[PDB]
Amino acid sequence: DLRLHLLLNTSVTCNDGSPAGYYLKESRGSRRWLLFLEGGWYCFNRENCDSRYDTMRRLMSSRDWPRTRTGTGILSSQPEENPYWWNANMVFIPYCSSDVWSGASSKSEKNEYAFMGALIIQEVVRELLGRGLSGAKVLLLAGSSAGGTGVLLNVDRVAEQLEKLGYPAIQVRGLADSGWFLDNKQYRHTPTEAIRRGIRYWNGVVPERCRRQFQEGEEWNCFFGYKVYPTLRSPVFVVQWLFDEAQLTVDNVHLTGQPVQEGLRLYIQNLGRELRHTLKDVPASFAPACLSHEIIIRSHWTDVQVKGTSLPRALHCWDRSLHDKTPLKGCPVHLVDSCPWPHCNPSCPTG
Ligand SMILES: Cc1cc(C(=O)O)c(C)n1-c1cccc(Cl)c1
Ligand SMILES: *[C@@H]1O[C@H](CO)[C@@H](O)[C@H](O)[C@H]1NC(C)=O
Repeated sequence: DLRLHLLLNTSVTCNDGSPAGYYLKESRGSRRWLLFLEGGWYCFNRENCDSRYDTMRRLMSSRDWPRTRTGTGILSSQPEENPYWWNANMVFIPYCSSDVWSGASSKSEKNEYAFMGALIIQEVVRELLGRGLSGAKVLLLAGSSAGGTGVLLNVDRVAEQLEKLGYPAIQVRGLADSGWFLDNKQYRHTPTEAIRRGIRYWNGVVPERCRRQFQEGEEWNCFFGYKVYPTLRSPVFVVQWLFDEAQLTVDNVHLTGQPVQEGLRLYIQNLGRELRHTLKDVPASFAPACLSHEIIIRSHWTDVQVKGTSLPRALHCWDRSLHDKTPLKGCPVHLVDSCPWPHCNPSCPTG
């Protein structure tokens, strides 16, 4: 139900130089716009990107993209599947830059690949302004996994872009799903170095205030939610499993079958405690104590609850809290599990 539009500025490209693009379903009776950033890891050097080009080419090229995609979860237009924003204008931005949405580098005689994630977002926004975004009241920049980190890296730049273009009435907000990572110690050794190298390979850019804090050579710090979030001006709602599977993968943890012994038990409990600590001062957040790779464009995203409140409800409460900072009776926005082990929340996805 979302239709593909390749960017009219064909100099804003996927990794292989094919045009980037977006899928759009308009809702003419709505001034809400949801722009969703797809995830899918990243690649950080020629050989690693060449491998990704062989077997994950849709994440590097638009050449094989389908003409349409079905909106699911928060991108669904059915109220039963999407109690939160079913009537919004829906935009799905495919991830084809492999740069955690940070890149600003074109293909050239010096560069086999283009890493243009940050420019893709800017160009999608600019082209949508002529398709009705100019009349928006709220632009929610959402994303999952690498797209969630992409929200943190780009939401304030979208806000600044709209201000400079002359649209100060559009309220830009962020929804970062599964992109809030910890630069922690691995459970067993042999990841943040890949981000350091990636930023150089991609000509990656980070938000200005965060860049000014960490300074030259240390921009990798701004890929970590707990470091970049306090520098952001736009309202950002953070969704994060306490035991995210991608976090565990980079930590070299593989929970498969046999009894967990003391060292790994302590490691996992400490990970959840650390994650919960980083969210203590994040007033809009939803952080269930689950081991999951599941994301908010999944059809059953309504099922999980923290303290009896679902994510669509929490997001609705967030909308109410941003009406023109007293908390709302029965409508919470800060929902972080306190129980210390995966699936101690009974509503965790079963897989
Ligand atoms: C930046 C990023 C994106 C993704 C992803 O799963 O999409 C991951 C695991 N990271 C990450 C990269 C290095 C270290 C850490 Cl903790 C996290
Ligand atoms: C196309 O995008 C590039 C990179 O963002 C920009 O430099 C250029 O001005 C754009 N061209 C047009 C015609 O807008």
